Amino acid sequence: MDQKILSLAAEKTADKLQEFLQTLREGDLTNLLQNQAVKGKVAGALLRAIFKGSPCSEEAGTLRRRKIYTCCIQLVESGDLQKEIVSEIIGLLMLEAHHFPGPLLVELANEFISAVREGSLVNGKSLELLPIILTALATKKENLLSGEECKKQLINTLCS
Amino acid sequence: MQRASRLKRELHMLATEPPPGITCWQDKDQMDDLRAQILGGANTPYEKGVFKLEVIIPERYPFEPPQIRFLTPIYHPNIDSAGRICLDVLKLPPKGAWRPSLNIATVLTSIQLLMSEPNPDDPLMADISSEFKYNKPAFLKNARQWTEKHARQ
Repeated sequence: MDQKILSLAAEKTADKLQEFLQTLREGDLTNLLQNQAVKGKVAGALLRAIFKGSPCSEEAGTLRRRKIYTCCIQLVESGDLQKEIVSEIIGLLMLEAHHFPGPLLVELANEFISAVREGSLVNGKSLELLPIILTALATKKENLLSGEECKKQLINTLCS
Repeated sequence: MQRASRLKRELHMLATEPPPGITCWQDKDQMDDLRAQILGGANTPYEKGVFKLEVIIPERYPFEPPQIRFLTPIYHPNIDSAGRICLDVLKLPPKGAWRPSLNIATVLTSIQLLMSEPNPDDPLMADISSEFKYNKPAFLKNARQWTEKHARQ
């Protein structure tokens, strides 16, 4: 069920994709885990369409962006998937951690805190996003506590 | 001196037992440096291409690696618009992996290996290393068109 997002991301941006995000609504857990289990190159042009469709200028792209990542961080850890698609997926999380507003990245970093406390971190490729978000937090010098203050408490919670 | 004793086995060994898809002869223009032909790796966009390389042997060779460029234009992540190669065994330790346990053939094999398998973690061309990764067919299209204008005949 991927090929009705590839004919949407080819024509225009945020006129037919944004309407597909609110019409599907059912779950992006069965639309990635099984769509990689058939063809891994179908789990990398789907994310290069979902992220193009869900820009951070509106709220029904940012909670889509905040839902697609928490499941995409969970599946690279949980699953025992091929090492050419973990390099592809972590090569889309890195290429898209640049233009985030404040209070979503501290919550994603809290998910990362939760992963480091207990959760079975079978691969350290999930912690590859922890560098770039601590950069992108620091560059936003505005009260979301400013960027650097949130970063220092974040590093304190990582360390402790 | 040592240059002569290596090059002697190597020139002779590249006329008698060169690696598959590969040849290397003492250049007819340049009777000091070596001309290689690496024939485009199977199931890569370089299929139907004959890629000429100049292998410059340094003076203190075999204490220094060979110095190789793609003289046939090549559309590739680890090869730029002037034929410069991102290769570990083209540099010395610790940045590189040349040592005397190797020879011109083992590296020219590692070159046909890199033509088939570009490394996206040593990009000379970020446009091609990205295209290779994120739009494989556009890289493979452009590299195959590349192979039809420059590596063809």
